[PDB]
Amino acid sequence: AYTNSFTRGVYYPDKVFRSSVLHSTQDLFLPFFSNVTWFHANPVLPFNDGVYFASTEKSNIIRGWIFGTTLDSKTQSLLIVNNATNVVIKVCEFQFCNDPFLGVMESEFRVYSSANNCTFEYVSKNLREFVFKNIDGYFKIYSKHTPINLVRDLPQGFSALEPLVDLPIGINITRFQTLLALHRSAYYVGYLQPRTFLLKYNENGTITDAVDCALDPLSETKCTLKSFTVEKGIYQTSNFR
Amino acid sequence: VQPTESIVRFPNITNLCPFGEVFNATRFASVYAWNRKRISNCVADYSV
Amino acid sequence: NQNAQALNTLVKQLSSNFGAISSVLNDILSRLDPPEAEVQIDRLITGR
Amino acid sequence: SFELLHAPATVCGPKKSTNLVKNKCVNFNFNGLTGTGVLTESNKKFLPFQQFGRDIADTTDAVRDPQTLEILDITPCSFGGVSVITPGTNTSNQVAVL
Amino acid sequence: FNGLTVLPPLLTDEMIAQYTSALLAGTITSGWTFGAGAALQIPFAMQMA
Ligand SMILES: *[C@@H]1O[C@H](CO)[C@@H](O)[C@H](O)[C@H]1NC(C)=O
Ligand SMILES: *[C@@H]1O[C@H](CO)[C@@H](O)[C@H](O)[C@H]1NC(C)=O
Ligand SMILES: *[C@@H]1O[C@H](CO)[C@@H](O)[C@H](O)[C@H]1NC(C)=O
Repeated sequence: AYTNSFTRGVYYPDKVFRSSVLHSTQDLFLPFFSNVTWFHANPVLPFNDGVYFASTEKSNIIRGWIFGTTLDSKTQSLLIVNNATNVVIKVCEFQFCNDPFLGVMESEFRVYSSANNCTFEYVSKNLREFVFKNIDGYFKIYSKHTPINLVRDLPQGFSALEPLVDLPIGINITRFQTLLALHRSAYYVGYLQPRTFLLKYNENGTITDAVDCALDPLSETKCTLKSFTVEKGIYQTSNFR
Repeated sequence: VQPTESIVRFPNITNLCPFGEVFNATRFASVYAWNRKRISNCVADYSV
Repeated sequence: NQNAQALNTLVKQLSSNFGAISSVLNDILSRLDPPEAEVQIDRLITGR
Repeated sequence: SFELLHAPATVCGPKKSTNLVKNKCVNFNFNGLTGTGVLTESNKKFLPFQQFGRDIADTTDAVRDPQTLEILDITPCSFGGVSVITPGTNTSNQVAVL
Repeated sequence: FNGLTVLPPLLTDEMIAQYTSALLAGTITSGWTFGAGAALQIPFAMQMA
């Protein structure tokens, strides 16, 4: 089905610290009060410039992501998994099957069968959320974890996402998939676009609130004044062309 | 006042591009069939 | 408020390239020799 | 056999660091950012993904050295005008400087 | 900042406060007489009259 991304999908745009300035940024963000999907636990989805991703369960049934362009051999791809604690990242060719997953019977196999000329390796209720952005040869990943009590419902709250890793490849990515863990015998997807936001920092370089300028006239009024409070009066904001 | 001098500081030195397994290998190959081991993200010390 | 806003605008006007390659006197100098960096320096001077 | 690919550069040599100096006027450079000023310890808190600070008016004021992972703050070195106080050459030639 | 300097005012705030206090004392005690020369004392009730 569908649900509405209320005020989620905000990440730190850079490594810069600010004490109390309300900083306005022009970058890729998920629009406020946007339309997102209601997947249950799954098919393949496109990977336009940016994507959102949120998961929420008490049982670890969701594990890792699969990225690439054709999701077959002959095309470079990105793979992330976590068996129990060893996070594995691979950026190289693979041959994924029609039903890749890992059961927890209690067997755990059947994701892919291929390994050749591989260019990188690495070994390392609750709400989980990730933002994936691939630009100019780099791959950005942001994360945040917030304990909740809702079973499988998207909550009402604001939380910034901190950068996690970054890796240089210089490839083009168009589609991606996901793994699961059900048996052997619950996630969200959002789409990013160029927008304009102003952020709030409280003496510790932590993003506590944000306002999307293009949402409604009040928001662009706040953006013009560069303040979260507006006094009585009339203000000029833009033009009707 | 004028600055006394210029100082530069950079992070520690990471994985060292293990040339030691290419210049001190136990057995090289014949010229008609030569290895093509390639390096990747790491710090290379050409001074040594 | 007006004095502070005017001074802040004057400060913010420094971070503008004015159609040049950059808005810093160093990076323009450090990557281009005087013969063609002089044009960029002139544009920055005119804007400021 | 080196090469230059459209992909970002990944492999290259070690940058030669030098000893940091505090409470003097020097020309700092940490991972690309460069300028002058006085280096001093700052009672601030950063986040493990946060390199340097920028205050109001978009100025670099705090930087964390990438050797000790501690925050330092930078302030411009002393600048100011010089004024001359004189009683007039018709009276005396003594001069006070402010 | 980068070349910006804020000069301090010549008359510090307590000095201006002292001017204001002197003006108030003169107005209360001598009425308008001190504005034309030497201050001439007069009871406040008669000045209001
Ligand atoms: C999201 O879009 C679908 C069709 O694309 C629509 O049926 C649904 O009502 C939309 N959700 C919201 C919250 O507008
Ligand atoms: C922000 O920092 C102050 C001290 O600098 C601290 O008291 C406060 O708890 C911090 N806020 C957080 C961590 O949300
Ligand atoms: C200025 O100079 C003239 C002639 O030298 C002299 O008569 C006069 O007293 C001087 N006045 C002052 C204030 O120095």
